Amino acid sequence: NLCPFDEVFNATRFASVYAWNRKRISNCVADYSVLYNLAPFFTFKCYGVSPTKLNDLCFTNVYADSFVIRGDEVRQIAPGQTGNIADYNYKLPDDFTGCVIAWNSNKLDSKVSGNYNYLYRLFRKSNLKPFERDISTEIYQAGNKPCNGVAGFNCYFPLRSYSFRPTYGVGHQPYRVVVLSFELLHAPATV
Amino acid sequence: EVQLLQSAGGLVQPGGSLRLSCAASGFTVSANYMSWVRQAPGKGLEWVSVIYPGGSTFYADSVKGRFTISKDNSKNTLYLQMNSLRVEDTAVYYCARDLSVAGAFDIWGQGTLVTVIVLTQSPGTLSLSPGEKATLFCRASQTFSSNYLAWYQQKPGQAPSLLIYGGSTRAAGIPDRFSGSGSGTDFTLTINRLEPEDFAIYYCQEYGSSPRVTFGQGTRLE
Ligand SMILES: *[C@@H]1O[C@H](CO)[C@@H](O)[C@H](O)[C@H]1NC(C)=O
Repeated sequence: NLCPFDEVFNATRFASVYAWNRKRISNCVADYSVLYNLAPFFTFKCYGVSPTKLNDLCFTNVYADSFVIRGDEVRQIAPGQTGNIADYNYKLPDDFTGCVIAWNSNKLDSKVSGNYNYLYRLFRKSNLKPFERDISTEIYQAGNKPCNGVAGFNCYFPLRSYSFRPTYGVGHQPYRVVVLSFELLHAPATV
Repeated sequence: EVQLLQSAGGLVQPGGSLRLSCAASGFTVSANYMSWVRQAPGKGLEWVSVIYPGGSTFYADSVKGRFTISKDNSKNTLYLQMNSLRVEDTAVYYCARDLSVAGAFDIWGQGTLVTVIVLTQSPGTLSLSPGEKATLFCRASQTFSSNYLAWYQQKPGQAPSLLIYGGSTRAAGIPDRFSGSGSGTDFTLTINRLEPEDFAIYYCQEYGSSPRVTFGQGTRLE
């Protein structure tokens, strides 16, 4: 049975950084050579295992995650390193098996007025435990005063969107990114 | 009425270590970002270090290492550890807080001097009698966003502050003289009327393009 991973890759809508889409694969077969070869996605560099050996590896289940980030953020998305988005929004637990896909679909991503549907989160009390999201609209107070849960000078609203446009410098236009993880369970591996 | 106090100095001849106590009121170091910017004597001021809430910290690209910024929530005092230095390190050191979207380097202390995308300001240095409209233009290279622009006021003997944070909406204490509007890569800084405190040096500013923040050399307006 062919897997819908190609469907997930070829998807009109990706969710923003603060809430990333997640898909799972069951009782199915996925030809990875379609990702291995040339794709409309330019970059295939990733760390999990040796990519060629993937065929003979027995694996239980597959996790699919996609989002839209910036070009420089694509550099920092890699695990084992600290960034403002990675420490606060999306953290990769080190030693994970599976790997990353990167590219720039600027043609669809860019919008004449600015595609502001994409959002990020830059205000939090502490760091983020890997593989965990906090989609909270709660008003954030940092200084001494609690603000009474209302907009104020010291406290701030943590959520705010990007600024896009059809023509822009390279590395700053939005980049659509999908990542996957591989693991083993005691159950019969349905791959 | 958030305020800031710190003190250091001396060291005409080399001293390996030096620690200045940035002590704050109205906010905590663990609350938000903390930043440092040093201004060389009669030269451009550049970014050196910012700590991120939760522990993470980045240092200046020009000189990796040899510094150590530590965040103390116990004292509410920020310290910046030195190992040892050489010449050209000397400059007035400012500790400041930033949020980079609705305010860029909003509140600064008073600072003191230790001792041992590019923005180019096309108009240059202008001297002019009071009562005439003036303009300033900031030139870039990577055609970045209007929302990432900031502009600053500096007066001799006064620690520099901000006037507009996003380049479109003026910050607290709006002047009906300055204005912010930009097209393409060049963002216009036009001035209506000249005041004695208005005759001063100004720096174009860019934030958020990278964790490191770049400044311009500055131009003299009077
Ligand atoms: C999406 O693009 C990939 C890349 O070539 C292609 O293999 C696939 O057939 C396309 N459609 C779907 C539904 O995945």
